[PDB]
Amino acid sequence: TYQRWQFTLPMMSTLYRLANQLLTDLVDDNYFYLFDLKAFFTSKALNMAIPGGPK
Amino acid sequence: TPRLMEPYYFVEVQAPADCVSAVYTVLARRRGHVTQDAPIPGSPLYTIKAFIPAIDSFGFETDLRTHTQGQAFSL
Repeated sequence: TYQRWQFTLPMMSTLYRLANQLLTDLVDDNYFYLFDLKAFFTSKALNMAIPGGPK
Repeated sequence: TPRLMEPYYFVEVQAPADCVSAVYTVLARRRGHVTQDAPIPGSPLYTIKAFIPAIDSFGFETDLRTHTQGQAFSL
């Protein structure tokens, strides 16, 4: 039925090395500061625009 | 000859070695001055110790965390 999976750690290392283009080089949530879902909801409720954010 | 006096905050900023010049850029427009720039032993992050006027300190943390792409942090 092909529902659950578990791998070994060199397999995960190789699949993480091959996928280096579709992934980001971020390490922590110090990025997305005032640029996440809750800040966008706050800018939605206050009817203001973040520079780079939606309108 | 009476004069007025304002409070000055002491500010310590934890930041990577690249955004230090951006910290010098941001503190330049809020009438402050950097007193100490010191590397942390055993860590690549630096510490910037400065004095700032308290009336200029509104939105200061937000200015650093916006201008240094969220890498610097201040108290």
